[PDB]
Amino acid sequence: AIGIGTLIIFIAMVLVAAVAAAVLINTSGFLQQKAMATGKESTEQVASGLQVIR
Amino acid sequence: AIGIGTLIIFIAMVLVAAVAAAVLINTSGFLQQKAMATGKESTEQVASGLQVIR
Amino acid sequence: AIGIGTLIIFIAMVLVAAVAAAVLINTSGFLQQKAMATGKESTEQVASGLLCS
Amino acid sequence: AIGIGTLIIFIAMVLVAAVAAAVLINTSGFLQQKAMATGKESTEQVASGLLCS
Amino acid sequence: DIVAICLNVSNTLNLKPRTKVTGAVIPEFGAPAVISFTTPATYLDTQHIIELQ
Repeated sequence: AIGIGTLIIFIAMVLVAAVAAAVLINTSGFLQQKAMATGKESTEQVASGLQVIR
Repeated sequence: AIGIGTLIIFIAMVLVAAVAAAVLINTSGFLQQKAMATGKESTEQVASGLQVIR
Repeated sequence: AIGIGTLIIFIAMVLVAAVAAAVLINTSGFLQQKAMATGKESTEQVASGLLCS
Repeated sequence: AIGIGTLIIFIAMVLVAAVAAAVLINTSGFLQQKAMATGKESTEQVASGLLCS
Repeated sequence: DIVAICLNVSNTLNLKPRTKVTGAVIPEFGAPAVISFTTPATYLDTQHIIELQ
């Protein structure tokens, strides 16, 4: 009966789509930190310095 | 005969793909309004103000 | 069996991208007006005046 | 029976994504040239000149 | 890695000033590198090595 295979391949299709989703979630995590830090650091750099009075 | 099931499962496959398509069409509708409004509103905010003459 | 569905969802992908594009195109239009208006108005303000003799 | 078709359409998905990627990669290349050119040219224009003595 | 592709063009291409040069290094697979430069307006005898791109 045709139904049997239709079920089994659905199981696979779900699993693959899960794995594909995962990589984007993971990568978004990695990028989050890297981005946030880069902004903070760059800001402090421009904002700060010393001045010779005399 | 094998043909009988092949027909029946096709009927299902079509229907599922329809339902899946629907959610994207619907969601695109929801997002349309929300996006358009957000742009308009934000624009008016920046563009407008009052000035004290004297 | 599989082939049939692939076609159907493809149609949806097209339409959804189309709808999103419409937003971007339209919005750009809406802004074009005000962008120009603001510049012209602001210039005429700073440049013009009268002087007591 | 179902299995067979799944494989075939998978092949198409791959190729279609590949073709789309090619556009993006290529286009980026095409722009890289003009982007640089414009900047260099514009700088040389504003910086250079002669002066009457 | 970094590596220099060395080409002798003395008789093959006539690179006088103000001349556009276009091209690519094309690998067996993967995206080509795009060469694109216009030679300077003036060559000076004090500066025999020139940075083109």
